[PDB]
Amino acid sequence: DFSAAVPFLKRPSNLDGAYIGDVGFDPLGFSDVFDLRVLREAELKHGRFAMLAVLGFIVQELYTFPFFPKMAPVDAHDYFVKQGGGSQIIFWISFVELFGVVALFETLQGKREPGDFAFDPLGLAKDEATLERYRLAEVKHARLAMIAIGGFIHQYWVTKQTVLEQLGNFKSL
Amino acid sequence: EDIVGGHIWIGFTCIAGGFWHILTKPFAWARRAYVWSGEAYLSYSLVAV
Amino acid sequence: DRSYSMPFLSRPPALDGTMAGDVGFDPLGFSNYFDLKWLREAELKHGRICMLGCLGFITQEKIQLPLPGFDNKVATEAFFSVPAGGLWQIFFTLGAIEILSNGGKLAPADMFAEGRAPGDLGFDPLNLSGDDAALRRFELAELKHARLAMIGLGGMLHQMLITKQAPLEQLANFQPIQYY
Amino acid sequence: AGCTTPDWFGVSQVAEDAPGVGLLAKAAPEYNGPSFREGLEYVFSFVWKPPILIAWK
Amino acid sequence: EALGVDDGRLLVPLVLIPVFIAILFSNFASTQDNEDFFDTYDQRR
Amino acid sequence: MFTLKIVVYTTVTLFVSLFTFGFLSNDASRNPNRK
Amino acid sequence: RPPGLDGTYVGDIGFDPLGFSSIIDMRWLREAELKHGRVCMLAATGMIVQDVYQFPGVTKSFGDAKMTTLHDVAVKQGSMQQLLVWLGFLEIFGFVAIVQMLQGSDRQPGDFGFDPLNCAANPDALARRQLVELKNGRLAMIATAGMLHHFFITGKGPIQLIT
Amino acid sequence: SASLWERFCSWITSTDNRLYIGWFGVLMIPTLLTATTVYIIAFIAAPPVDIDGIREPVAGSLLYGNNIITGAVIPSSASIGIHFYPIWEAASLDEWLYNGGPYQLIVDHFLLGVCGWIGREWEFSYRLGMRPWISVAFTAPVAAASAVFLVYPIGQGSFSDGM
Ligand code: CLA
Ligand code: CLA
Ligand code: KC2
Ligand code: KC2
Ligand SMILES: CC1=C(C#C/C(C)=C/C=C/C(C)=C/C=C/C=C(C)/C=C/C=C(\C)C#CC2=C(C)C[C@@H](O)CC2(C)C)C(C)(C)C[C@H](O)C1
Ligand SMILES: CC1=C(C#C/C(C)=C/C=C/C(C)=C/C=C/C=C(C)/C=C/C=C(C)/C=C/C2=C(C)CCCC2(C)C)C(C)(C)C[C@H](O)C1
Ligand SMILES: CC1=CCCC(C)(C)[C@H]1/C=C/C(C)=C/C=C/C(C)=C/C=C/C=C(C)/C=C/C=C(C)/C=C/C1=C(C)CCCC1(C)C
Ligand SMILES: CC1=CCCC(C)(C)[C@H]1/C=C/C(C)=C/C=C/C(C)=C/C=C/C=C(C)/C=C/C=C(C)/C=C/C1=C(C)CCCC1(C)C
Ligand SMILES: [Mn+2]
Repeated sequence: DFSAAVPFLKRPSNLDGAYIGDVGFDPLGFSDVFDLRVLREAELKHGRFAMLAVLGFIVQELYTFPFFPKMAPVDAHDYFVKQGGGSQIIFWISFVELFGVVALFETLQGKREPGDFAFDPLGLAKDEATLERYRLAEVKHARLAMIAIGGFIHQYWVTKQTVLEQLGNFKSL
Repeated sequence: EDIVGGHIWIGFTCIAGGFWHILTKPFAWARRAYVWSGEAYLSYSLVAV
Repeated sequence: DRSYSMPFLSRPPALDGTMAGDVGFDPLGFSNYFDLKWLREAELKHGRICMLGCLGFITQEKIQLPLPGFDNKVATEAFFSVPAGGLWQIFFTLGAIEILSNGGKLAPADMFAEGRAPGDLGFDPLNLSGDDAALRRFELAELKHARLAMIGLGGMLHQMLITKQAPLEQLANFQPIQYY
Repeated sequence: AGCTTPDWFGVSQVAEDAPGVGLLAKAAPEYNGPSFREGLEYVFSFVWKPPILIAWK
Repeated sequence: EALGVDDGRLLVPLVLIPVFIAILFSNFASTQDNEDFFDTYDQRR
Repeated sequence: MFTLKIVVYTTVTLFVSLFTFGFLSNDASRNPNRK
Repeated sequence: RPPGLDGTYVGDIGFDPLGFSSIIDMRWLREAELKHGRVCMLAATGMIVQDVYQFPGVTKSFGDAKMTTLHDVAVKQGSMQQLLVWLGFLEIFGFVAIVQMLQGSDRQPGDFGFDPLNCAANPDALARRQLVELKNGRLAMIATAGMLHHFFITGKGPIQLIT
Repeated sequence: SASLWERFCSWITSTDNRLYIGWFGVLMIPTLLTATTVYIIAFIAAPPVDIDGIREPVAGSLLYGNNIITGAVIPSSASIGIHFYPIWEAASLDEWLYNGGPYQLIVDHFLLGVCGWIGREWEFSYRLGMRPWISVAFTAPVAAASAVFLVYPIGQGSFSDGM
């Protein structure tokens, strides 16, 4: 019983400390049923989408462009579904995911770390220690934003108020 | 007028084609497609007439 | 090892540094399953046609022939304004040019049977291929212009279809798409 | 006289080691590989059998 | 009029299809030996 | 009626072209006595 | 020091954050730099002068006019067409000179042989004047850009801001 | 074998098929099948045809009160004459059926099919290495069919005079 995060559940068989953020948290059987590389790739993609979504949820409420009407983010999804901008965003996300398919195929073969697209224009994470610290921060922020975006969306669906609009004048249910 | 013009075109086209066939040899697509014998030429003339 | 175009995807097996315009960009294994000479010939043909098409898109807006029916600013509408007999004459002339250039070898099995290099149709009135480094840089420039012209012709043609306006004409009085 | 002059040759301002410059001009790889029909079948397998779902195994 | 062609679009099948097949025929024609044979018919195929 | 006409023209042109280029493909050589 | 940037060229202080000299021939870069600098010297001088003299008959032709508006009126008049065609005629032989320089010749970037006053007789004077020309040309580029964008924001010439 | 077109030619002129196709069959099979299905559909359910062109239609279909003996595909309307009358040359499908257009369709496709049958008999005789004059024998019923279906309407000036 040495899972190191849940003391009574033991370390999972393939959850060695090779991966960043590996605290042994896998109570249900998922790493023993699916490839860990694919799981890490899916985790990073979900978390990056969630981080961008949380930042967008803040910014769109705080400021919307001179163009487009003043809308809440969910109403924004509906309006851009009916307008055509959502189709453009879906088209370009699908275009990037077309090569993401090949990247995941490589990850299945090897020669590519899960979630590694070699995207680093500003030249950050110089030296390995800084890279490991940034990896840990990235994974933690990814999971936190994965929880937070669902929190934002379900709270808007329940209270009919946006997040910072809800922070003041809470109006408890 | 149409008859005379068409016969002008036919005469000049026949002269040009005659000079062509005098100065040329059948092409590869024509050589492999036709039978080259007297009876074959006779049959071609027969269907034409 | 790596592609250097997409540094997360590794270099394609058939994309060595020998061919011009090779930055390792082949995410889908087209070079693995198709002949590179045929692919390069098709790329160069598409791009040269697109370079001529972009030049025509600009020129026909700028200058028109005084023949009747040849006075359409919009190139897409100019295709249908021009008599169809002339367009078919153009098509037959281009087909004759293609057949003469390839010498009857119009298939990937026989087009490069004699070699002839991909995209080398023997058109070089000025001997600008004498220097090898100059020839390689000219090949890279030709490929870059070909790809840029393909993208630009696609954009100009679709924007002409939407706005019914010639490209330089459409640049002024922009009138976003929802206006039409 | 057909531009057969030692000084007659093209010039480009780009460096010869710029990315995208081929090692040899007019490359003609042999391509001892799959036939055209196999390539067309591969392009069709792009749309009826993509590697999307084999990752979740 | 002409070949029953009262609409210009009718010219598209009448040209593209004969050309395309011809292109296929070209792959045949380039394969065959196109030298003279001096015979009633060419047995080389 | 135009779509039916274009379909018929396409079909007839295809079959006539197949016939014409098939009899151009050295049809005389397709005999059992050919060596 | 940046790669591909040797000290054989005047005005070199090893200033190249972006490797333009590593992907483009330095002869072409120096020729382009000198041409841009000379064009900018002439342009800045003209933009300053056009706020003062305006020539005898230009006033009733173009009205008042200024900078971009002056370009817009002059392209409609015909002066811009004449200047464009004649400078293009000159730039044809400029292109020939650039091609011959890249092919290998005694020519150097910016050496058009235009020394009517024989000011290049002293070699050290010419060596100093090359750096003088480079720095005044770079200053002229910066100044012409400044005048253009100041006219964009306010619609005033270089002297209307001073006076 | 050598090329795709060569493989297609080998399959077309193959003697291993249950029914020989050949190049003449390439034209014969579509025309004969089209004429056959159109004839069956017309014999079963065609509307009555104004053969005499004086607005009194004549029924020849099974669904309109005919048996096998009395059923027929009525010749084209006398107003049509020997004008080419395809489906696309009629204002409506009802108008095409009313003027005896299916008769022209069946007759033309059947004549093309029997010409293809003559050629295909010759073609398979050549493929088998036998003598080719069975098609010469078959020309006689083809001649009779063309005389009663095409030549007589041409001489009389109307497809309504055809059998
Ligand atoms: C009695 C006259 C006669 C004869 C027997 C020939 C015989 C020949 N010629 Mg020559 N020729 C002639 C007149 C003649 N020619 C004339 C007058 C011209 C000038 C135009 C030519 C120009 C000419 C050229 C340029 C070529 C030949 C070639 C050939 C050979 C193959 C032809 C072939 O396959 O036809 C092919 C037939 C067709 C593809 C059909 C075309 C029909 C056109 C489109 C008109 C259609 C009219 C109508 C709608 C359909 C017919 C209706 C009918 C009832 C009248 C063959 C040895 C070829 C060869 O190998 O020689 C080097 C070749 O390249 N001929
Ligand atoms: C008599 C006319 C004629 C003839 C015989 C030829 C003969 C030839 N041409 Mg063509 N050509 C002609 C006229 C002609 N040309 C004209 C007038 C033009 C316009 C200026 C072209 C433009 C052209 C191009 C652009 C290309 C050729 C090519 C070829 C060669 C291969 C032919 C082949 O296999 O294609 C048979 C026909 C096909 C295979 C069908 C075309 C394929 C479709 C259009 C691709 C569609 C892709 C799709 C839209 C993208 C997917 C989108 C995604 C969202 C799913 C051959 C020598 C090709 C070549 O040399 O390859 C190396 C080539 O790339 N030609
Ligand atoms: C570069 C491709 C090309 C070539 C190689 C080429 C060669 C020849 C030759 C052989 C040497 C002759 C004899 C010839 C004759 C005519 N051509 Mg020409 N021609 C070419 C291109 C075009 C276009 C684009 C048009 C055109 C026209 C005409 C008309 C006018 C008919 C009329 O008077 O109405 C006539 C008589 C126009 C057209 O047919 O309009 C209905 C028109 O748009 N052509 N053409
Ligand atoms: C070489 C020095 C010089 C230059 C570089 C130059 C450039 C331009 C441009 C260039 C953009 C325009 C557009 C322009 C226009 C006119 N010039 Mg001018 N011009 C120059 C010199 C002279 C002289 C010596 C005279 C003169 C005149 C006129 C008149 C007359 C009718 C009018 O006033 O309505 C008009 C329209 C005459 C005059 O009557 O001046 C009041 C006259 O004597 N210019 N001028
Ligand atoms: C080979 C050969 C030789 C030769 C030669 C030749 C004939 C050379 C000719 C070369 C040509 C004509 C190249 C043309 C390229 C055109 C391009 C790249 C257009 C791009 C358009 C774009 C990017 C766009 C756009 C647009 C979009 C999309 C929408 C708009 O809202 C905006 C905008 C307008 C910007 C010669 C004889 C010299 C010598 C030799 O011995 C052999
Ligand atoms: C459908 C719809 C759309 C949509 C949409 C979208 C994006 C829907 C997505 C909703 C999401 C992402 C919900 C997330 C739920 C996550 C939960 C409950 C986990 C919490 C964490 C826990 C419990 C942690 C527990 C833990 C803690 C620390 C301690 C114990 C251990 C541990 C287990 C780790 C639109 C908006 C586009 C509009 C359209 O018209 C329709
Ligand atoms: C290639 C090929 C295919 C496969 C089979 C094959 C055997 C291997 C071969 C077959 C080849 C075949 C079957 C080739 C046969 C092809 C044929 C039959 C060609 C007919 C040509 C007739 C023309 C152009 C008429 C011109 C009349 C004019 C100008 C009249 C003018 C008139 C005048 C004088 C008087 C006034 C009226 C007007 C109208 C004005
Ligand atoms: C209708 C009509 C008009 C006239 C009559 C007609 C002739 C019969 C007919 C014409 C029909 C014709 C000729 C129609 C021709 C239509 C054409 C040419 C369509 C081409 C579109 C090009 C595209 C979408 C390329 C996009 C490039 C991208 C996304 C680049 C991506 C990039 C890559 C991968 C690299 C990384 C960076 C980024 C930027 C991300
Ligand atoms: Mn009668």
